[PDB]
Amino acid sequence: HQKEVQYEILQKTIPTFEPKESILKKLEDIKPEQVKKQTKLFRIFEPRQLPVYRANGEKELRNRWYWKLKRDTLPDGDYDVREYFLNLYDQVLTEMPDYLLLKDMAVENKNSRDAGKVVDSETAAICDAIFQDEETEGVVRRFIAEMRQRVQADRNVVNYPSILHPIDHAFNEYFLQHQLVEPLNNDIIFNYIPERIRNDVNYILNMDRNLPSTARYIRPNLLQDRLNLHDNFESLWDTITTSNYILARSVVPDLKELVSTEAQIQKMSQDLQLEALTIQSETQFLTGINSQAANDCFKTLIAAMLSQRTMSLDFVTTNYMSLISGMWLLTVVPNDMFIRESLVACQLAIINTIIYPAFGMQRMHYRNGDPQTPFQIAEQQIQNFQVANWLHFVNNNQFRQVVIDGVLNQVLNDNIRNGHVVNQLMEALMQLSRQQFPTMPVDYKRSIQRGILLLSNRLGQLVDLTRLLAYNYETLMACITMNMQHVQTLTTEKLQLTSVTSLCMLIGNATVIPSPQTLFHYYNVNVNFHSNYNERINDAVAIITAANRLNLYQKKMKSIVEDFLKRLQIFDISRVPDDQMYRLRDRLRLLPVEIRRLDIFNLILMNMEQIERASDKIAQGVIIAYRDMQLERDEMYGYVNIARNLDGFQQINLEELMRTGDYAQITNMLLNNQPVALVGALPFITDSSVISLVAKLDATVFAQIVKLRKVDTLKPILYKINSDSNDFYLVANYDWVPTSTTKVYKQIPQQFDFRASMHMLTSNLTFTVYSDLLAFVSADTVEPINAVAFDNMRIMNEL
Amino acid sequence: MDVLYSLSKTLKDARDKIVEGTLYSNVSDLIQQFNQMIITMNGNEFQTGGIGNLPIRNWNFDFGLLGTTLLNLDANYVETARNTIDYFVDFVDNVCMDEMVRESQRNGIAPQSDSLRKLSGIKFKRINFDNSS
Repeated sequence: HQKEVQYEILQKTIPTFEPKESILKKLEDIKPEQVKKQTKLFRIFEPRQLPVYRANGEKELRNRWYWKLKRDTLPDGDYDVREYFLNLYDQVLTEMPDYLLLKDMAVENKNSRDAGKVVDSETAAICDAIFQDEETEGVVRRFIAEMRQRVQADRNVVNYPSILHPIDHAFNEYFLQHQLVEPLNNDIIFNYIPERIRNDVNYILNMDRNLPSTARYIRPNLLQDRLNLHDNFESLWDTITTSNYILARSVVPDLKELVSTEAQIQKMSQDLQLEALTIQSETQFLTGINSQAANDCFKTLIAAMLSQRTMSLDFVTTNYMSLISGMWLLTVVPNDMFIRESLVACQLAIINTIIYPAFGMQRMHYRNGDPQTPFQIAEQQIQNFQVANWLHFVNNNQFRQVVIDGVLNQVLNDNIRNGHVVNQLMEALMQLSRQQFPTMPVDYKRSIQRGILLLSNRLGQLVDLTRLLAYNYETLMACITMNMQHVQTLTTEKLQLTSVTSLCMLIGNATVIPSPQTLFHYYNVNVNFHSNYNERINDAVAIITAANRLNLYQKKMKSIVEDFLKRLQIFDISRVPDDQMYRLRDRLRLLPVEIRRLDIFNLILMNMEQIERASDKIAQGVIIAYRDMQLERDEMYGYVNIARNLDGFQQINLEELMRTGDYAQITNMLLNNQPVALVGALPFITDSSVISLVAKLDATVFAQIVKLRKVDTLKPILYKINSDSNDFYLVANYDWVPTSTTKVYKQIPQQFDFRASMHMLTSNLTFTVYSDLLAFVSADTVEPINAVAFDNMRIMNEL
Repeated sequence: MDVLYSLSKTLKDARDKIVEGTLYSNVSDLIQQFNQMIITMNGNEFQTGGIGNLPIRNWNFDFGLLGTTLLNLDANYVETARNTIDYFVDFVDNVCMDEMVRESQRNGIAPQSDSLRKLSGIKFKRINFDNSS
């Protein structure tokens, strides 16, 4: 009960999904980055006809074209406007196309006299409206009627006329000029295959497909970890190695043609003579010896090495057959793949039950925390060359590090790869079978020596097994794309030494290597995970940097980090400790923004002011000038109390006033009628009544600021006086200058200009994007009887 | 030598470019290089100067990274950068002086001072960047 409680306390801090096996599905459902195609030109603005007024305020007989926001949804308050533009940034990033083919958006120009086409249908509508307009210049009309697309199929190029606002043109031009599709040919596919698989003669790779020159693909982003999750993220790294271990388990091949369990079990029982002993556990000695355990051991060892997930050793000390098998396990598997306590426990059991008793040595009084393992002490304390040399190998058989194709790999000593070191193990244990065991009761000594010989007499099978294990490890490691970082993980995979015994006593001579399709699937899942990891890092970094550069100081980067972890697909975010979440935020802040996202953000940041000032529902401020200022004469309003700028007034930032809560300066200025300019995104009332201006109602709207100590209900009056006002005759039939004491800081819409809006958009005529590159490869394998290792000899040679 | 030059060049860039009001895009690559330099030098002890009247100076590096989140640099950013830069400039000047006053008949091209010998280690090669002089 207690042990489960403490282990649950630990496991609640690890974001691994509790049914480990189900993680496989979550890893296999990660797809390549979704390819986005543009169906229409990106537009924030549209042309619109608006009424205009003469200087006297009379509505003219013609409308004028102006650029307006297609969706005018801007909020009030500067902070909320910046939030709006962060949301716009996210929208652009999510809808950003990976490639464009303008011909899909090419429609007919109704007024074309030369079979002309334009992109897109919105351009067609605008061009028709301009063509019909009576105020259009004859040269513009003739050009609309004559402007031509150019399709060059030989060059795979298209050019179309488009009408776009300059900001919309910038977005679409960036999309056209920075597409993610590269030319795809057989050389790129062939190089996509891992190099160590292209060089293994056990696999036959062919290219039986012709790619057209129009073939395209999107390169995966296989950048190595910029967050260094193997450093100081214990829970996250534990989850990463667990998920990798599950995947590697899925791809390790199943063993074939094992030794009959009945025969080997009877052989082991006859040799060990356990019934004739006095062991308190007679039945348990040979339990856990079967084909299922041997296959599980094979999978566990290869997958644990592939994922660099730490292993613990679970064994019964009295089971010396398990310890004899553990001798082989420590011979072939690097000692650093095990948790220190388990390695020390197994070595100390081997020393104090088998090896030191064999040589008559005093049992090792080992001390926990010793920089030397029990085997490192034994190597110095043992004089026999067979045992000392095998011990020396075990003491130094740690993973070697090597970078291949930019991927860090944990590789084995060559004596493991060719299986020669098993001979040394054999030598050592043959010596142990000849030893006297001075004080040992003879029946127990005979049993120990016969179990030693049970492992010893499988020398050929063990060499074959070591070579098979190493070859499978190397072939599967060729498919790894992220650096194999070695860290001692919080939790381990528990490996039974009885399963090691099953593998050692039951392996035959049937070679099993990964299937080419298994290798391609493993590599594809690794690539998809790596690419998704990089893309989610880039998305998180882009949003964090945008929020900071947009001065979104109430934004919680924790939600961003949680979304990033959730999109990585392998983390239960509820079990991520807070310190690691904050460390993740800190490391994400330090990374630079990816070029495409940063360019989109720069476009948005540079055009923010223009977009915000185009909105019809927010003004940029209000000047309270307690002097009488003449209403401006604007073509868009008639008479309007509009301020072009804020020159000549002290500015109170409304966002700062809202945040501080300190209304002393604003209250003092309003009480004393001190001229001021309140700056910030404000909703305004459009008042068309001359009587309202004569009543001076625009000066009546600020006192609620002092009453409530709020600024989120401030709605200044923007007068709009023209011939459409019901009381306009007062302006027309009397001698007086319409004035007000307040002005609204707002901008005037930009006029549509055909010359500044007409662009030629260029793209490719047509191509096909492909995603599954390895689907273009025909992949066969040799007969497993003929499979060879790195040394060109057969993986298994006992035949 | 390449590492000492890279330190000096990074510091000169930081002095010339980390200025109040400047767009962060003007400094982003430099900020990355500077943070790399800080990370590499953190936790390292150096001793310069025990020859002639050159005084013994001990150097310890425990500095925070510069921020990346601003749009334009402000006074706070510049002050933190300036304190770190001042310490690093003092260290580089002392290392250069320590190397300039030493000579060897056998391997006079190789580094002579202990600090430059330490900086020749692989754990500092990350500092290395544009060698344009």
